[PDB]
Amino acid sequence: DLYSRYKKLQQELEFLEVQEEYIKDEQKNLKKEFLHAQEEVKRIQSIPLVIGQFL
Amino acid sequence: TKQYEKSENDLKALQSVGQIVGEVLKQLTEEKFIVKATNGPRYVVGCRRQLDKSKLKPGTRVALDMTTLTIMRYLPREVDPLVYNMSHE
Repeated sequence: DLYSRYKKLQQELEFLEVQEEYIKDEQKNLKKEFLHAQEEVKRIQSIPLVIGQFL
Repeated sequence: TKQYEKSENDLKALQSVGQIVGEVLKQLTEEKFIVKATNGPRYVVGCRRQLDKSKLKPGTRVALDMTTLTIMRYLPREVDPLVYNMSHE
């Protein structure tokens, strides 16, 4: 019975071990997607522009 | 004979809309110029690739494009009444 759970418990161990590359690969993509989102806000509005007075 | 068709081809050039004149003020950078139309609004706009170094100027009258508002070619001035003052003798 104790070896039973001993063969059960490494599942979520290894299931969270593959969950390591899960986030790490996901977060770096989204990081590059967030860096791509930095080009977005810097793209807007590009040209042209009009002068205005701050109040 | 064919000079009439030449004037017809000139009408194809007449299809081009006229641009809007403006007075430059100064420049923030090479990519940002401050121009002010005769109507009074000021515009910070980009410029196109066909212009030259003589466009910059210290606040010389220029013409602005109808869309990008970029300067194409600068016209020196225009005056209607001048000719009536030319004829005094």
